[PDB]
Amino acid sequence: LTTFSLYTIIVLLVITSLYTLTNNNNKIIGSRWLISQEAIYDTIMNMTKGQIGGKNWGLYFPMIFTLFMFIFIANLISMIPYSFALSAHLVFIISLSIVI
Amino acid sequence: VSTLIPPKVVSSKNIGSAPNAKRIANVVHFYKSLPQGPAPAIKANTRLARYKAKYFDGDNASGKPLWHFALGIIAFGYSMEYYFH
Repeated sequence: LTTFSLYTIIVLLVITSLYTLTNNNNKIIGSRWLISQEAIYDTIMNMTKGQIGGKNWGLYFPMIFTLFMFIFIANLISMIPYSFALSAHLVFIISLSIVI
Repeated sequence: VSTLIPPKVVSSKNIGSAPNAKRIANVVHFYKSLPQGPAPAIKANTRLARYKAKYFDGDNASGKPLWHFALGIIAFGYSMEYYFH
């Protein structure tokens, strides 16, 4: 179909695996891979508690988290020597920035 | 003489002691939990949960599932190069 459409699917499939095949058993200790997604959670918790630091810091934390993870994953896609980023379609990134 | 003394009536010790709250908590909290807990996800049955079992276990921090998952994407665009050209 459309390469851009295909790459939106790949991103979704990567992100699901980070809380399924990384979040293994829902341990109260936390899986070795899942320690990363604890750290991301906490360093952005403490960052937007720093930056905005209201009672609405956590209220705008999901948006600030999916803007993190989107860019974090799409520069794994950009490391693939034949798969080309969604972010490399600049029109999506710039449009998103103006919208926000 | 006086036979009035602390021991005869005691009922302050049987509620006033602090570990009672913890005691009655942990008879409810524990009586049926597993004595360990089970291992990080390894099979959900789909014929790729077996792939997870060898490489992408929670206990594995080894780079193998990453390599495998990466290599899939390399195969896609490389063939598509030959599909467009």
